[PDB]
Amino acid sequence: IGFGAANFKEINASKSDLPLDIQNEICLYPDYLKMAEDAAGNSMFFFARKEQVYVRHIWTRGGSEKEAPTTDFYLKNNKGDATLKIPSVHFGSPSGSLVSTDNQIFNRPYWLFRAQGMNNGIAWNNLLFLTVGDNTRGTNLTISVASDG
Amino acid sequence: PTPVSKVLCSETYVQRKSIFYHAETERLLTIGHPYYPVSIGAKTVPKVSANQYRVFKIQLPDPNQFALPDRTVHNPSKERLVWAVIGVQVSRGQPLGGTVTGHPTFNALLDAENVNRKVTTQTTDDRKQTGLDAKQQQILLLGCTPAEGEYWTTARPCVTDRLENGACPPLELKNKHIEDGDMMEIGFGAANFKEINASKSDLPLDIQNEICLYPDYLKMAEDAAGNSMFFFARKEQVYVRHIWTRGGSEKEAPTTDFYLKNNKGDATLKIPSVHFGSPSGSLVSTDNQIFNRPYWLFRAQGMNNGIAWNNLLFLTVGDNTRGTNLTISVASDGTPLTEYDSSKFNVYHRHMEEYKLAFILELCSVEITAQTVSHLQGLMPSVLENWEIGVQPPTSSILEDTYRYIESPATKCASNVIPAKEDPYAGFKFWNIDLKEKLSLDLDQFPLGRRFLAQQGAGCSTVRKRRIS
Amino acid sequence: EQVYVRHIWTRGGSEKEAPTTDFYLKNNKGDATLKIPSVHFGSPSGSLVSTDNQIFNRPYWLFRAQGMNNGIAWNNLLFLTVGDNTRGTNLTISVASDGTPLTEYDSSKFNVYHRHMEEYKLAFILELCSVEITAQTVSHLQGLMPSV
Amino acid sequence: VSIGAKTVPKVSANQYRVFKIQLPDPNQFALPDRTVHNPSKERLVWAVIGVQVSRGQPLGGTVTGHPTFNALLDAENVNRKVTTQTTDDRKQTGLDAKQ
Amino acid sequence: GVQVSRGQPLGGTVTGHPTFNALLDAENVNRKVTTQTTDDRKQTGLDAKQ
Amino acid sequence: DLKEKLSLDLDQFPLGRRFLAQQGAGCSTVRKRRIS
Amino acid sequence: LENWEIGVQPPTSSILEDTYRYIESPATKCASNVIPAKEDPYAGFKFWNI
Repeated sequence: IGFGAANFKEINASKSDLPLDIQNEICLYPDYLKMAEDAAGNSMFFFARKEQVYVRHIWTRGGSEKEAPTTDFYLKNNKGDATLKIPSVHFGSPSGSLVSTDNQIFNRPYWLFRAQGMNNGIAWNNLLFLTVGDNTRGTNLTISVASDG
Repeated sequence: PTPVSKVLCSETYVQRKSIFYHAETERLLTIGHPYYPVSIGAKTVPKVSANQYRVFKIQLPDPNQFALPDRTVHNPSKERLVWAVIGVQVSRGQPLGGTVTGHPTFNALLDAENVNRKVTTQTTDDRKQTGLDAKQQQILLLGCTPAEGEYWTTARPCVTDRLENGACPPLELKNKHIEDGDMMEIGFGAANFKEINASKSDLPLDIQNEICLYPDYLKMAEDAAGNSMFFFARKEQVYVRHIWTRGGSEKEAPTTDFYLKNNKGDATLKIPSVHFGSPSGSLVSTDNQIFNRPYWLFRAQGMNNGIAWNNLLFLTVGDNTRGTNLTISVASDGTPLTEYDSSKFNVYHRHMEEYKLAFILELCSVEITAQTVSHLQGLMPSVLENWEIGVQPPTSSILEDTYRYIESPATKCASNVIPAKEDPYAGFKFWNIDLKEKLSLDLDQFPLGRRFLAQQGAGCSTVRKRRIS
Repeated sequence: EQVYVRHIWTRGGSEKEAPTTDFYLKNNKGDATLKIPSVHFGSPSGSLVSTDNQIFNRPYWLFRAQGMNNGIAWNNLLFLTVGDNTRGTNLTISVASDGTPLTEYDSSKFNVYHRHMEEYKLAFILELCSVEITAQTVSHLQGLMPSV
Repeated sequence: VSIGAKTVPKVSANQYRVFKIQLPDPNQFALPDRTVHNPSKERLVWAVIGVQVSRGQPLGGTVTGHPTFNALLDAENVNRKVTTQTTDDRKQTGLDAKQ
Repeated sequence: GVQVSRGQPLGGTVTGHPTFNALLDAENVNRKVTTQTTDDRKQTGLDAKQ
Repeated sequence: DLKEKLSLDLDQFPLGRRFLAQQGAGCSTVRKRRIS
Repeated sequence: LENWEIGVQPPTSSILEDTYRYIESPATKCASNVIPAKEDPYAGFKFWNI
């Protein structure tokens, strides 16, 4: 979701840098490069991906700075301060594109005719791995119970 | 015999053997501050941005110095072997997202708003913290010689003197090649801003003080060789997102024939009237990005259909699509903060880009007939040297004088120092990717091989996962 | 060409013609006739431009014109009318009002300049073509054109 | 614009560049043969087959504005009530081109 | 065959009204709804439905 | 003015190859097919 | 042997060079740079030009 992938646990010591759901948890990503290299190809028979995003707002962190832009970039002003103090990190908020009835990749039978590896779909070890993720379908559900019954 | 005066398309004197190779580079990573080089202690931190043309020099293994198990391989003096690219597949490994850039104190007085209060005379400062989304684009181009870019600079003014101190500089176009750490075009005209922004408030902090290049497609399409680019692709969308106004004093306002004065108003207009927009990239997709898509080159756009002259390749690949910055927050004491302070957490800023390169080169023997040999003189001075066809006079037939213990004082001083010879592209610098060993002959083995044979018809793996819906 | 409204504004001129009482219903303590002008013009909006939408650098092979003249350079002359606001973006500049880099940041020291620059190229694939000069055809041109 | 006694052409992004491509007369040229059209039978001309206008510059959007535009109010529902027009109501206005 | 030709510069159509009837909108940080005054009309812009 | 910057060798220029390409008389066919 | 195009590194036409309009404008660079284009040899001396 919008930010680089990392076990944020060691990157956010502030607790204010992530959306509460994602925080303290590890953000993975598909290392397509690795998958395309394995001789076996066991990693993936085939695969599909559709993802759109774009900036929607632009914000600024609020941490003290250990490295400001040198005087060769920042020109001081009257009654101003020698060095810049307010942090200059500009991360944008990730935006999800409008979703359609046609864009979602599902309910669509995938006929596998030739895999991308030397393994055209052989269930070695009588086992299969299905990695399916999409934030398209999901919408949260609210509720409201009386505090007395 | 030296008759020819016009160029001949490279296919005519180039024989194509039917051999193929697969050159796969191991994944490349680089990380660092998005904006400007940082300096902690006595070491540095390369300013690695998402808006810089990564320019690879893929240096090849000289073909003409290989192994020939047979007599069929070209005769030692009739012909020479080289490389010819057929396929290229630049792979970009990172999570998709949009690129943002800003600046601590930008120069924007006011915007396109109708209910905003009236413009206060400019105060000593009007700068503010500014967000500014990148103007999304993607550029890929393969060739023999480095790609050329264009930009605007200030041309020396004439002796004629009607000059003043604030007088505007004359402008002029200039060419240059594209190196490894150059700037992508983000919304503003291309120029070594260094002489255009004397205010330091006119650019996004990352781009400032650096030169913005651009692809001079016009120039590339004119070179006879075509060495400039074998092929190339570009996709870029942008549009205005806000409209702002500079904050500088004006040396030229609209004459009274345009501006109608008002009661108690002022004779001449004083607040500057420059309206530059801020460009925001269109939403990026999983289909728009031009990568991981093997490019089969069947005919180049020049007389050179992919001949690695000088056993060298130039890959100029730039896109701000993949890039997204990475924030961090370390406690200023080393111990998790018990309470929330504005001083305790130090915000760090690291961003990271990753590539991969894959080529399907083929072997190709150029004949060496008096005529064709000659011909290359005008096509290129340098590749002849690799051939070794040119003569070097037998002057080792001059007896120079060696000495023993050239150190002894009575003996000659031997003060003079030999100077090492320069390389063709040593003044300029760029990422250097060596492929001399990471090259092979088994197409089936690699990713881009099957991808190749598949299209060929000789496939153990055909690229089809037909989906009906 | 694409466009669409992006804001909606109102002129500020006195009105010589307001909507009659059959359209405007008066209110308490209000005024008999409407005085504030009611002109609503929208601001033109240019939508996002692409690498594919722009019509250029794309050789146009002319195979049949739309007139009785399939590309004959009568009078050995051609007219190329080409206009597009797609490429263009303005260029700002800032020179110190004294010639020396500013040590402090003033609103008066840097003079904002304006420079914008446009570049073209033209390429044609003309072919040779001989018109016969028979009494009949010769004549014919009298009414087609006086000058050629 | 006008600095000193010289000018500066107002070069905008919204002006029809109209080229007059003047050609080399095809009728007065060197005929090294006889099959070349007879001197009084016919005349040669030019015929365009291909045209390729190349535009070299970085892509982007065009903006234009004005120091004091005439706009009293807009299509907003929570904006305060319209004050009688003052002596002036003009403001600095941004206005993106209609591509 | 029929070919209706429209000769004019392209653009969007706008329409408004001196005093429209709109009390409030879909905004979350807007102050609380004041009881309707004698009048709540305002000058209204309204782009055509192309 | 184009009175002198006019030639007869189609192969030489950018728009020439671009032309011959379509024609079938090609030293450079306009194809850089991309599959994805 | 030169103009004739018999022996040369590149076609004169193939090379792309700048050219401005209104080169007298102070926005633009001065006319002296005009000398870069190949220069007539007898330019030092002068005579009636027909």
